[PDB]
Amino acid sequence: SKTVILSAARTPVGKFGGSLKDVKATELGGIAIKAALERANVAASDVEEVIFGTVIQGGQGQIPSRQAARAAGIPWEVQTETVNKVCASGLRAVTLADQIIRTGDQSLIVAGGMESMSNSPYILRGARWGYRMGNNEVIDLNVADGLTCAFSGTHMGVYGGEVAKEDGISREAQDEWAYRSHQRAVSAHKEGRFEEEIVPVTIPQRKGDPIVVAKDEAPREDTTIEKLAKLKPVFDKTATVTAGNAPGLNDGGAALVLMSEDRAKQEGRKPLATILAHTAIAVESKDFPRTPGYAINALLEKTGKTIEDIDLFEINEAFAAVAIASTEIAGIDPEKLNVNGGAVAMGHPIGASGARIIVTLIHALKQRGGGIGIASICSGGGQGDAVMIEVH
Amino acid sequence: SKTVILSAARTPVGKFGGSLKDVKATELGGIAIKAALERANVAASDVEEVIFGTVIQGGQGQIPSRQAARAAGIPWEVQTETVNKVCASGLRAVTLADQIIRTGDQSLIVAGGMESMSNSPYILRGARWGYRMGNNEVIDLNVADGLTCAFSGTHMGVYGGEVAKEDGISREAQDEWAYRSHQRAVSAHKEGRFEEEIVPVTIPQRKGDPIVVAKDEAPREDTTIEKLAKLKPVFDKTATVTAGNAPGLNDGGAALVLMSEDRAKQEGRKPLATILAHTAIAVESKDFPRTPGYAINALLEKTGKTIEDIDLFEINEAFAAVAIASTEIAGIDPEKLNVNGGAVAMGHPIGASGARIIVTLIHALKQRGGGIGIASICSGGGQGDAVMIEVH
Amino acid sequence: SKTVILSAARTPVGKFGGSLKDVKATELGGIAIKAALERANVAASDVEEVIFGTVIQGGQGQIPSRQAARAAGIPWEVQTETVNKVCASGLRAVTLADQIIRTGDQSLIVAGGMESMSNSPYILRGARWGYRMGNNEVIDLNVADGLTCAFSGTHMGVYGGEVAKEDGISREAQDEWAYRSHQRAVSAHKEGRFEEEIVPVTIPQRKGDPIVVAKDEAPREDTTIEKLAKLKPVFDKTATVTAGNAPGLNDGGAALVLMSEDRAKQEGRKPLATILAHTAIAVESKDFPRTPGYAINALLEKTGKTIEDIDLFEINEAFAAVAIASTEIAGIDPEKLNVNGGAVAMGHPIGASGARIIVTLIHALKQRGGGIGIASICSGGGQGDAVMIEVH
Amino acid sequence: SKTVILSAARTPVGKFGGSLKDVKATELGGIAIKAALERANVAASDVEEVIFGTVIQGGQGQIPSRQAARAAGIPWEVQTETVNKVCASGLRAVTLADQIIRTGDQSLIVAGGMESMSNSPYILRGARWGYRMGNNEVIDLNVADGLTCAFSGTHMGVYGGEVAKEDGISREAQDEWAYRSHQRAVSAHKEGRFEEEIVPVTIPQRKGDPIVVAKDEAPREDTTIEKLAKLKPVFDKTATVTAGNAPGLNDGGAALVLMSEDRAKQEGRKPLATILAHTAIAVESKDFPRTPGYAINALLEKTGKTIEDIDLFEINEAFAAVAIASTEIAGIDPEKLNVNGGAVAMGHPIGASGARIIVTLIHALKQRGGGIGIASICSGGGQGDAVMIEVH
Repeated sequence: SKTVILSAARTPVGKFGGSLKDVKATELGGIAIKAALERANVAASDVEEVIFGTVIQGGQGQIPSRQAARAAGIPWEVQTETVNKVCASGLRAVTLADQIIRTGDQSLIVAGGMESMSNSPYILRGARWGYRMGNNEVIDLNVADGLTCAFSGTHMGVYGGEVAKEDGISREAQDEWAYRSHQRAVSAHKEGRFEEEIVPVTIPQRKGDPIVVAKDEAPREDTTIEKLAKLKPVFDKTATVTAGNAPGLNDGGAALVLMSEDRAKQEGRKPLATILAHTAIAVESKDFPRTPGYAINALLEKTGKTIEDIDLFEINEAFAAVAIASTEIAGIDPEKLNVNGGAVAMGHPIGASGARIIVTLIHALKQRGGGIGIASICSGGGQGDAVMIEVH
Repeated sequence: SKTVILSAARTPVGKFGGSLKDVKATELGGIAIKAALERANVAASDVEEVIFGTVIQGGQGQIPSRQAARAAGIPWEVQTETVNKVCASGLRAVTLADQIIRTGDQSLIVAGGMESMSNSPYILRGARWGYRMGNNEVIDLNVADGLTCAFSGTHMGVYGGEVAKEDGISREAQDEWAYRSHQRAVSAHKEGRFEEEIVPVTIPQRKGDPIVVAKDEAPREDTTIEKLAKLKPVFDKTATVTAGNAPGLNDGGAALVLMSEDRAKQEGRKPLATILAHTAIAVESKDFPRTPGYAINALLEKTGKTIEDIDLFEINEAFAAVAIASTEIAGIDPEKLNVNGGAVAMGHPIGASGARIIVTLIHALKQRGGGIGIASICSGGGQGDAVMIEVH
Repeated sequence: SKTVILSAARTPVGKFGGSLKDVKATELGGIAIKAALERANVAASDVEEVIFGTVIQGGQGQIPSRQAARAAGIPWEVQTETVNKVCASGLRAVTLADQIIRTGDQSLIVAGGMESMSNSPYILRGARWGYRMGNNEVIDLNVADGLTCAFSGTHMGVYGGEVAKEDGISREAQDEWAYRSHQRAVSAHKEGRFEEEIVPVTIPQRKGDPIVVAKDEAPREDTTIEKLAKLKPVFDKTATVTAGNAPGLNDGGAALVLMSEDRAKQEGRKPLATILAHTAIAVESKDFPRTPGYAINALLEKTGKTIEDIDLFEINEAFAAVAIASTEIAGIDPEKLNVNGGAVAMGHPIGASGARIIVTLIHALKQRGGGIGIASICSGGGQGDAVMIEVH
Repeated sequence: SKTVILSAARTPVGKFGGSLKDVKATELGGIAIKAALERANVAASDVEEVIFGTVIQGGQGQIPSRQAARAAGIPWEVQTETVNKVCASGLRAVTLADQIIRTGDQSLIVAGGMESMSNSPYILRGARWGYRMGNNEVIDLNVADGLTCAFSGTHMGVYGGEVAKEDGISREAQDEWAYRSHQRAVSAHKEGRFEEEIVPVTIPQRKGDPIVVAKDEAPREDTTIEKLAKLKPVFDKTATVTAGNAPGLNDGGAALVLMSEDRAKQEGRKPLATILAHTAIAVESKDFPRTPGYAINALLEKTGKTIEDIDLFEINEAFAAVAIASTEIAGIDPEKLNVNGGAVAMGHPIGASGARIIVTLIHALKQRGGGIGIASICSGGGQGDAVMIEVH
């Protein structure tokens, strides 16, 4: 009747063309799943279902979730499906696992998300039946399937900047949040607050010692307000959104081991956390950046809780302006938001981020002596999802 | 509270480059969803979730389930996700909807699947970071993401012929099943047995009046054993699988409206069917054609039923050899299998087929005065899914 | 000290994607060369040099002239080079052969041109070193290398329409010339005036009798002023140039056998024609359509002849407006211009047209009892070439 | 009236993806032409014709010779054509200019060649009319149009290794020649023997000051027999040709200013060289590496000279084995061959090399107090061209 989280692991997040560029999305998923199973002390052969999110499926091959499962050493006999809720994919994987466990149909599920935006292909839409004559387009699949609205063709970053302008969020407020996101991510790394959650990625090397990637690539200790203030708007000349106050494109994987509260008791397992509730809302595509505060308010109404009952928040930083506006919409103390840093500093590997923020939330709550947390994420197409957890 | 099915609708299935070539997958999904809502007498704004399957997501744009929902006239405020379980996607959308309704989290869900194999793009894996020198491959995304194993690169048709050979299923038995599949589909079309389930597709033209597609394109009244016996093996020169005794590539959409049994009773609705139970199994990728008989045997074990308790079966005809072998494994009377024809005749629009066979099963049971049916489908990667329904 | 033409042959001209679509440019060249050698009664092994024009060389393979030579049965021991003077390529092949013969370095040369605009590839300019991110272009090589200015990117048809507007050539005058070009080409075919020059193309057929293409595909007996007047401008909304009063894209080959006047006497050969003189001029790229009248005036000044000394003209119909304006610039009786039709009706297979108009000129002069002719052609990049011949 | 050479200039040769990667072929041609005009003290507006070679024309835009002419500051009013004789293109441009000047038709021509193998595109042969289904090839245009036989598809390097084997030229002899080619090119650069012929390329930067490229990139002072002997065969596992004893792919331009002997005397010019004679031969495509010795023997027969009458030779080093074998066939003293290095060290920018070896021969003769030289080059498709010059 309730689902517990036994474990939660994430790869470091790599920059576009960076540290993880030679690692497939399914291999990043595999690494995070394998670490999650080891930390849970759960046998790969006892997993009943693998539910995994990824957005840019084109060119990843049949059922990417199954490739991630096999790369983790989960046997062929374990069922799986791949889910796509754009930026929310990795979080909806976890909330679907919760719903299936709650039916009693399964009691042990691996859920999470992966993305290698470095490795997305280019596509040709007219090569099958023929262009016949005239120049046409060769299409960046990250842009076509992940970063632009299927209805308007408008970049997600244009919508982020339109919402910041309508919310009255200044360029300077966005840059101050970007600075604090970097400084919190850098401090979290240096002070050992990401050592527990991260599973390093080992990349075999011809020349000698393998490359071990153990640190988030994108956070910068030398970030300053003065440097951020010099950047030009990146999606729209009239706007306040820059390369500095919004995440770029990234690579990463994250995974959680979920079990029914009953089975966990029977096996003498101490859960990392309990899933208390989740909810999702949907709006027009252009309003997607507004959804995290709305999803939190809906989840508080559903659970009969208020904002003061929550110890920590993770709101995925799709734009600095989203963190800022969600604060005002939900009445959140910013000191309780994204306390180890967020996507502006860390990156937004879109199919992974929903799972990545839950991994981060669990460890941040544990670091602060446990309590109630909410993870909330907006997604392309106009959705918002939120999950409430208790860390003991 | 069990889940009931209020309505079930499908487009006609088109041939590759055929009658539905100018229609997007998401538009075929929209047409099926809108027909299912009208037949259920359900307002589009009362839908609480859309769960939709599609396999070749590359180039379809952000979250294709959302595109299909909007094309049906479902408002922005309705949540959605896109699921990928290769050939089983459209059936897993339905069984996930059943699981979510059984939690009480939602009471009214649209589920189904879509595919436009005619409109899948070509991809370039090296165009992003450069080929540097030497010739390389321009890749058919139906082949890369749908029709070849992610682990070996082997075509699904090679695995179908390998299993047919190991099962001792002759070329002649496969051609006989292919012939009966065509005769049954042609007879169903001619005798009015697909009129109820089909929603015609209207295609506006660059010239005069719109073209109305109201019939499955692939079944052939002129099918003969003589022609089938002359065809060459298509996937492997030593093998028994041909273009005639296996489906080719296809386009189509299918959708069902699901409601809690309690909400249906509350609104005074007469359900079209009840979902009794479902299960899934998984094996090594190369064994995928063996799964439908095993999924059926597992589902009977789970429900404490025997093969004699089931009135009709729909086993997706991934190969004629899968229908034949599944019959032996589950002990099925072939007169109760695919009685209005199956994929060898009708086609295999991969992300839609799992929903399409449920739509067909429901109507085939209604045509015999109701009863208990099982729909079972194998999928790329080595999975098998089965659902048991009751039609009143 | 003078060059004679022993023979002159051309394939029919095919429409884009039409009758010759399955024939490579080098095979069209081969067919025209082989016919020219047969009609000259010259052994393939006695040819000393092959000079062949083609504009869209990309994807044709190493030295296309050598492929055409070998397809004609000319042995490996015969030297060759491929020339590119855009639309003038096939004519400059012949005038270069004249210059080489005049040195005494060679005495027997095959010259002409070929083009298969049906078979030109598409290209990717960034796939080698990588697009990195963002959408880019897949490029029609006919557009990039043949039909647009290398300096401005402007289509040749935009320049044609700007020159017609500045010369004061009406839409109605252009349509009247297009009508007369069609009616003259249709009459030439029906009345046997193209039977001598054409070598049919034989395309082998699985099903039975081969396809023999023996007729120019594009001329239309049902062309009318009323039909032409309804077309919309095709390169530029403000312009008078349409799909009807300018050639499209085409396929074809043409070839001439050239010999020194001395060797022809020694071998007892009756030349078809003598090359008297040639010249070329160059202007800015946008003024290319002006050049044919200027080239004719320069060739008359060079030879001490006047317009009344010339019996027949061939001016390649790059636009109907070019034929009309060249008439006024050179003082030409239109009754002596393009008398068997021209490119508006027949097509413009760009690397062949310069050779094709010389083939046509020779046979038209022969039909009218011999005399002096000039062939003149404008070319992309701003050039004009003219050659004066005598048919005995 | 013979033809004289007033000036001869080349860019440095760049490595594939190296120092000249950001410079178009036509810009390298322009730089060489402008330097040749300045060194000849010839006004750009007095040039009467530009004959320029380039092999990978695909994607370079209309008539690349015209682009190179305009980039040099030659006015629109100067006629031009682009020539393709594969590897011999830049040399055939020069010998065609000689032939045209010998007619008296023109008295002042710029000739030469260019190639940017770094910037050649990739092509799609089926994108126009459609792939329909199945994977296909994205094609490197350097491979398709420059480096493979149009008839067999076999790499030029397979033919070079086949001829080396049949000629009995050991792996060790080829590596010894490779070593001497590097030592000679390095010594020529260090001792000032390329300062006169090179025109540096200035490349404006997206950052600070322009980069000046003034040295050939490919020669290596660190070349050893030890390293050469460890390399694996590159084109064929049984063969003796490696990445070390054959040139790779390269970028460069070269240009010469040619004038009638009579006009040079009239203007009181001191010619840099006189063209005495040239000839060409042709063989089967697979025999192309055998041609330079045969072209030399034919040119000696034509001029009534013997090998003892020639002071220096430039034989383009298509393979080290071609230099060695050509030496045996013509009876050349190797101390008189490629004395400032050759293509194994310097690179093989295919459409420029034939002009580049003439530029180098002229300067190498001037450095030894003048005399008679022969430049000889083999080319893809089975040709060999040789020109004899006298430097005063």
